Amino acid sequence: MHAVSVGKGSYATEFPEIDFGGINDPGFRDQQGEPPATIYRSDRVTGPMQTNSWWGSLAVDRFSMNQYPHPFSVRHRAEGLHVFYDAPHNMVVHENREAGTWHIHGAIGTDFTIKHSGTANFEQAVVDDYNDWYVRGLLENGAHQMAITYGVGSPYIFVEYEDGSAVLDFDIAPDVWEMNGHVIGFSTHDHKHYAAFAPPGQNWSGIGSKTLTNNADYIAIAKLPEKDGNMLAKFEQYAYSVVRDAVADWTYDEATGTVTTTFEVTTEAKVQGAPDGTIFALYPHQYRHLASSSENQLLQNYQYEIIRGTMIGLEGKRFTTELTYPGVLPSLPDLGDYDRERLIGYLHDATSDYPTGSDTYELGKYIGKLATLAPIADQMGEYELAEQFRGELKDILEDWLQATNASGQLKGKNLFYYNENWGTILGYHAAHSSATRINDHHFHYGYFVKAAAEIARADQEWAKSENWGGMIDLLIRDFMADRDDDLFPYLRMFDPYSGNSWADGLATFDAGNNQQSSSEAMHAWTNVILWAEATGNKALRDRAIYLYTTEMSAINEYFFDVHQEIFPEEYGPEIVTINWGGKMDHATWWNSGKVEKYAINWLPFHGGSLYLGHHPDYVDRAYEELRRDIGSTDWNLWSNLVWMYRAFTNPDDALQQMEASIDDYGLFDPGNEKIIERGSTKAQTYHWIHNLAELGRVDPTVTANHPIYAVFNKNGNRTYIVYNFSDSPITVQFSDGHSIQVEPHSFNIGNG
Ligand SMILES: OC[C@H]1O[C@@H](O[C@@H]2[C@@H](O)[C@H](O[C@@H]3[C@@H](O)[C@H](O[C@@H]4[C@@H](O)[C@H](O[C@@H]5[C@@H](O)[C@H](O)O[C@H](CO)[C@H]5O)O[C@H](CO)[C@H]4O)O[C@H](CO)[C@H]3O)O[C@H](CO)[C@H]2O)[C@H](O)[C@@H](O)[C@@H]1O
Ligand SMILES: OC[C@H]1O[C@@H](O[C@@H]2[C@@H](O)[C@H](O[C@@H]3[C@@H](O)[C@H](O[C@@H]4[C@@H](O)[C@H](O[C@@H]5[C@@H](O)[C@H](O)O[C@H](CO)[C@H]5O)O[C@H](CO)[C@H]4O)O[C@H](CO)[C@H]3O)O[C@H](CO)[C@H]2O)[C@H](O)[C@@H](O)[C@@H]1O
Repeated sequence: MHAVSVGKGSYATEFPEIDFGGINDPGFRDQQGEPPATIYRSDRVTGPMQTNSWWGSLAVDRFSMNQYPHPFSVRHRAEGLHVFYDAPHNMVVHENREAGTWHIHGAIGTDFTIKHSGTANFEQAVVDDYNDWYVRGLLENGAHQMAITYGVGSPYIFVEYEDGSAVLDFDIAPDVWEMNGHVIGFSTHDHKHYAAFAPPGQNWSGIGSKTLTNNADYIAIAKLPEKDGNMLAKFEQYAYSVVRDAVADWTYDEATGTVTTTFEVTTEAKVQGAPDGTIFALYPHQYRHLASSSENQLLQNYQYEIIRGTMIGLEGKRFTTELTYPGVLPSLPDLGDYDRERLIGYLHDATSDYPTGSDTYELGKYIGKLATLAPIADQMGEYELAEQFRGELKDILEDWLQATNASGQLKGKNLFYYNENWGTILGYHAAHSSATRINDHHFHYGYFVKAAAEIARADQEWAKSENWGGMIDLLIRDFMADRDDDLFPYLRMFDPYSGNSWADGLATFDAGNNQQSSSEAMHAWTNVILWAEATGNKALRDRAIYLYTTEMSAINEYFFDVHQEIFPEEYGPEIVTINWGGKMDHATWWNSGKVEKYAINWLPFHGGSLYLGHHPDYVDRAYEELRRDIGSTDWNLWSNLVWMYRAFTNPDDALQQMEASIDDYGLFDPGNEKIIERGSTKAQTYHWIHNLAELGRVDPTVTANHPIYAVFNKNGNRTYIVYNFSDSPITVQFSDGHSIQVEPHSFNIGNG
């Protein structure tokens, strides 16, 4: 009737009567709701609706908000599609010293509007089709329709008309510098170079005026890299090849660690003989990892400047990138030079900790904390305490993973519900608009997966599908489904072309979509790798490896700019806290101080956090910048996270800071995160820093032929760590020739 059983658990299929717990706060109450009833999609778009996309505002707003199909910005309006390009004169870098914020952004302008000869009063714009990274938007007014196909990484906008023809409208007359009849090269008054393409024989009119017109029912617009007729000619070759399908297909080669992704379009010809291909604009995270076999397709001098640095052109049907998956661990092992009794004391202190709210996020942070403590308790010989922590995880998960109470009725809180309208699992109590905007399902549910993975590491029976595994697998499907999932859209959170996850379900902002904590995304991917390995689910594991590895490539470019190529020279900080489609901010979604605008991209610390140490010069540069701004090592908040980060390159410094301040205050206090951030513990902090002191630096130059491992290097001496989730012993080969044997359900070293 009102819930569906899944193993021992269930999810609600009717919206529950929420138990507000007597809380009257309207913000809290408004969070316990559902996403919008109205979805702006045509009847060609059926099944679970895609969310968390760069283009999402088209589906939620009657028209759209401003979007960033780089290299363009566009927005839908009743009058037509506005097109813009941020030139250098449009870009700014601003600091608000009092707020401690910085902002890199452009403008919300209009270079021209793509219009329909029959109407400038469209009723709405709907999603009419989409694929892995393009969308087809359909402006509708009865018989008058204008379908616009565009995408991130497409320097084309394809325009198809019904019951009318093409118009390009400008506020100031453009310079048409090349007039080939059906093809024109033009510039805005402020020298932005574009081109427009119609079928042969359909000639452009209005040249020299503010309005360029064409009788064709098909045109394409291109952003040109330069005012160059040879480039115009190249763009003409693919201007009639409209992208209909676009897939990012991947493989993981376990032996080598290589994740290979092939981006492939399928086009429809708008003139006879049009080739099956396009011109792609690649982002830095792509072209820096371009496969050898794709290099011949590069259009070398075809560059575009955007918020994310320089894009480059590449022609054809497909291209391929190659990345290296570095491994993850379930925990750091027991290899530190800590006082073990001191660590035991901290493990017991952590029983005083409790969740600071009833919503999925705060509960998530608490269950991640317990799951992090349990392996450390095992290591220290506090085996009943470890069991206490895992028992508490079981109690919490077995509660949340059941939608019905003892009577068989729906619960009012601590449950999951399937919103059928969009096709998404929502958890109540909700927060951060996880339900009302379909936000942050990776951030929140990643913590539930961590809890499950720690349980599964000790208890395979609990994790079976028919027990509690089916419900965990349902949560994972919500945020990272494979194709043809009957309940959920494909890879909800992830944008395979932009290379990152997008946190906002709706994307109804004029900067496009955003992501703040890239580290909470990486945490989700880590935990699925661990869960899938524990439960023997190779396909799921490999999908999470692809996500972890790809997201890592985007983080190092756009959040960290490890290569010192992307952020403008005048931008002071050494991190971007929030990446948007259209802008970059050193700022947080809540009111914070200096440390948090860095550390929200570090936390939480866990066995998959070692990607943060791959670039020791970056780690040093970022730490030194934050230290400069603070003016000392008196961290304003979350001191433990700064010490843990510092330990990637200078564990002696990290240790002395920790010794000086870690016991400044006593047991868990929600009002005071000066020393210990509320998702962290003293025990975790002390264990982490001492392990890094013994291990040295992360060594990303060595891979292995199994996925659960790490390699460190201290002055040329390597330490190899492997965790084996199997009932059988394994042998692991490392790429430097080293081999080890690992016993069932253990680390090779430091089991403790
Ligand atoms: O130390 C005491 C203080 O601790 C703070 O908790 C921190 C916590 O807020 C932080 O959360 C992260 C979230 O920012 C992030 O979630 C984002 C949403 O918050 C955001 O919502 C916006 C909304 O702010 C705005 O008003 O309206 C928008 C719609 O118009 C709406 O979208 O949306 C983002 C996506 O667009 C979304 O990602 O993600 C995670 C939570 O889901 C968190 O990473 O996390 C910190 C670290 O755990 C916390 O310390 C409290 O907030 C303060 O009140 C306390 O005083
Ligand atoms: O200082 C003490 C108080 O601090 C507060 O925290 C501050 C925090 O709220 C602030 O969050 C920033 C967001 O406000 C910002 O959101 C922007 C959107 O508002 C904007 O929306 C527009 C919409 O206004 C317009 O009508 O329609 C447009 C669509 O057509 C729509 O886009 O969208 C922007 C993106 O397009 C969006 O950025 O987003 C920032 C990140 O980019 C947030 O940082 O941040 C401050 C700095 O960290 C915080 O100080 C607390 O909440 C208070 O309780 C304290 O009293």
